Amino acid sequence: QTKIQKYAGTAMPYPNRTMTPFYINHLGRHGARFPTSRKALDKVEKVLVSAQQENGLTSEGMALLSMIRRLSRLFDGQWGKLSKLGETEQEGIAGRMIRNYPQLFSNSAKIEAIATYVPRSINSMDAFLSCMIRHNPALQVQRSEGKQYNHILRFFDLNKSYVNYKEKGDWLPIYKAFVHKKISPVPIMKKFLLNPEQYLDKEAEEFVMALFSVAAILPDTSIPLNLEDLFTLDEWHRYWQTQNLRQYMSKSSAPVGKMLPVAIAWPLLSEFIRSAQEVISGKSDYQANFRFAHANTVIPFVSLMGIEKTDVQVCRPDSVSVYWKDYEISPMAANVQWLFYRDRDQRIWVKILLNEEAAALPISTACFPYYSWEKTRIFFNQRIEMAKKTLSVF
Amino acid sequence: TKIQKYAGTAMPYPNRTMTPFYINHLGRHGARFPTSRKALDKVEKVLVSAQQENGLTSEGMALLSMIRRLSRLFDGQWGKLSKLGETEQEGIAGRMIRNYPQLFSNSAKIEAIATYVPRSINSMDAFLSCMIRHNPALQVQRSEGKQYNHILRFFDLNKSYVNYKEKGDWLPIYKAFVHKKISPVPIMKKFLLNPEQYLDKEAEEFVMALFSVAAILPDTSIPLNLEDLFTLDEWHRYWQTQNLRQYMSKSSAPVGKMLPVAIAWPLLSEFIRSAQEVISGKSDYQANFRFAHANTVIPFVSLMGIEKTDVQVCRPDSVSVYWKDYEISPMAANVQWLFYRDRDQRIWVKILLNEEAAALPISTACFPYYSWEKTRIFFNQRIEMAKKTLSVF
Ligand SMILES: O=P(O)(O)O[C@@H]1[C@@H](OP(=O)(O)O)[C@H](OP(=O)(O)O)[C@@H](O)[C@@H](OP(=O)(O)O)[C@H]1OP(=O)(O)O
Ligand SMILES: O=P(O)(O)O[C@@H]1[C@@H](OP(=O)(O)O)[C@H](OP(=O)(O)O)[C@@H](O)[C@@H](OP(=O)(O)O)[C@H]1OP(=O)(O)O
Ligand SMILES: O=P(O)(O)O[C@@H]1[C@@H](OP(=O)(O)O)[C@H](OP(=O)(O)O)[C@@H](O)[C@@H](OP(=O)(O)O)[C@H]1OP(=O)(O)O
Repeated sequence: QTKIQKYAGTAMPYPNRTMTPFYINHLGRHGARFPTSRKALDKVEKVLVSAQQENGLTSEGMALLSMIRRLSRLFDGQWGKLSKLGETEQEGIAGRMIRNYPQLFSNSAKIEAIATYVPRSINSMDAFLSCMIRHNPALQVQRSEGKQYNHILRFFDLNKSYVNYKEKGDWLPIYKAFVHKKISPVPIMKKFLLNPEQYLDKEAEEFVMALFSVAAILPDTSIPLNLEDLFTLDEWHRYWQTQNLRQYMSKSSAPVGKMLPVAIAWPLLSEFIRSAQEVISGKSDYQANFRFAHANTVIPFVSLMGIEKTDVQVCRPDSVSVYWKDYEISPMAANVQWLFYRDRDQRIWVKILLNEEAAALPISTACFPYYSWEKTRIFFNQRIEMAKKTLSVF
Repeated sequence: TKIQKYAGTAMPYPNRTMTPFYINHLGRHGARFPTSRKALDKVEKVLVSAQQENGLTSEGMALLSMIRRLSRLFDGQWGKLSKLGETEQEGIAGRMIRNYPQLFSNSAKIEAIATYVPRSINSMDAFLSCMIRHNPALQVQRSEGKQYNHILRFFDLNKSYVNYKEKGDWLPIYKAFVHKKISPVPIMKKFLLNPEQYLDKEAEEFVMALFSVAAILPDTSIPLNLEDLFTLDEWHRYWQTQNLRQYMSKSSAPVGKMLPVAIAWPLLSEFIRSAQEVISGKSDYQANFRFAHANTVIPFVSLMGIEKTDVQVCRPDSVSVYWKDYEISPMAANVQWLFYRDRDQRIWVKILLNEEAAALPISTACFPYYSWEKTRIFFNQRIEMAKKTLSVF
């Protein structure tokens, strides 16, 4: 996975991943998608279509105005859709799971899927379920979607306090200062604009952030276009750093968020344990529980489990880039899997996969990546209570 | 450079470019000459036998000559700290002076200990001379010898550990990993004619010996490369075997039942003590330094539980993914605890491994800065975990 791929952050595409378990517990962000709003593509368009009128585009400028006009037609009626690469990212995840754990899904295995009400959550579910059903049509499948799992998969919109922190919160003054410190527009304008001076300093940054925006998502759409040549590997690096810091402060352990963005996910960590505990006892015959949602679900959820490095509390804004990497945690199609195993002697082992790679918890095990479930369920129970007590503050 | 990392614990120290009141340090000595003529001897005898039999390739002969010259260049040098060794210490020292000059200012007192092995006495000397160069007013105490065996050479004093290290149950595991990972005849096709006449046992002993020679040459300051003797895939495969061996006999592999790690608690206990004394006012050192060996740093780091450096990996083919000896014990590998005293007078501590902030499985709100109380408590827990481990042996 290349540096420029990584600098896409949460817009990065899901990377390459070319005994038996008895239960699998899963949460997945939808795969590669289209841009969700024409906001960025329009700021770019109206600036460039201004300069052209005034006869003030560079040659590369008309180049960019071309593509942009193209991408406008290629994005028509597609806003928010999951992309063909998303369909593929999900079929691969599920395909791999089925090759890895065939016994788990053989015969009349019962599985269960939930998704938010959001069309591309549901298109993910369907992508996932199709592969499984075509590999084994004798699966038993419960499929469901809707506002009802909002408290589980969109808790980040139900918490009045978080909502307020996120809109007019304290991380904002730190993010704006960081953007001005890390991103100089004036070297990027004159690439496309004759006389970039008469553009306001504020509008220049509005334009250059929209431009990074348009470029960064472009690889997730499966369109042959590609605008990474727009920027030097260092512009992409500085830009990534302002967004890695935005994801981190609005959405994870940034000490400015006082743990509030992480705590709001305990309803989901709890359904995760419920789901499992029900299978380990017998109030559920489910081989699997799949859940499809969003980056805003995954990020706080991953931090609340305390998967190593994701819970890090870092006080210097420029250090965060070193210890917290959002393309590590929440690429496109980012997924958490718990795989439960019952060994000879009847003891339970859980293995946690972040994006199909073994995760570490700050609890012991003489059998890594396999942790004792007793230990784990207790550890997570510590985290949940420790989140309810931060939310009590609010 | 991936080739550099595959030297494993022979990889030269990587590139490294408010104020604490105390530094607690432990350093592996710098890049050194090979400590034994044994790999060089094996290689030579095999190619001398080849050429006495007309079994040598063109490149075969060019390796024989190379090997002969190296035997002359290693005469009397076995084990000595190399010029690059002196330098990397000067670096580590230089960088800690500049980052923390208030701590070494005025007549700061610093204490340095080394083990009786000359290469780690020279390492000390190089570190310390830079420190005195920059501030001659430093109060310096410098000692070394068998007196420190209990904390710098514990991998020799434990009777159970030595048995394990020489005939323990990691040996078959290792010997079969090398059998699967290392495929000789593609590597000796380059140096010998009819390389498939060589018995598999001797074929591996020579390719092992010959890797081991090209692994160390970059530490000797001898302007003579040898990575192109092996493809990058042979270096990988070879690194994995050496990485398994180091992990399994020196660190926290299940096969070893934490015994390779437990034997390091005297070192950890004394770190905390030297820090409690400075913190209490009993001592008033600015810094303690200690110069030992990878066999010291490996188990000491794992015993601290620095992140993933003590994973206990069930399956041997997975060890390279989760535990990398070149990240832990490069040449002149080192651990620093820097102690800070904030405005409420609480004591923070930041742990550096090879000069980069390490993570403890405890929690903190101002990472990399851990609460000392929380950290002292956690370490003492490990130290009692290791004592319980050593009472079952
Ligand atoms: O791609 P996602 O769904 O995992 O995260 C989106 C986020 O989506 P949503 O869950 O609030 O509908 C928001 O989308 P909208 O409110 O515009 O519908 C965010 O705005 C969007 O950020 P963006 O509009 O700058 O692309 C999130 O994607 P992100 O987490 O990569 O920033
Ligand atoms: O922190 P690690 O060493 O356990 O994993 C690194 C990875 O290191 P390596 O084992 O290939 O030397 C690479 O490091 P470099 O080749 O840049 O020296 C990866 O690039 C690095 O990803 P990053 O550059 O985005 O930090 C790995 O860290 P990661 O597993 O947290 O992504
Ligand atoms: O390089 P070090 O000193 O930090 O560790 C050595 C180890 O040396 P020592 O601590 O027992 O004196 C052993 O050396 P000797 O008993 O031959 O003096 C090991 O044999 C040596 O391994 P090697 O013979 O394959 O070079 C250790 O270095 P290593 O940790 O890179 O393997």
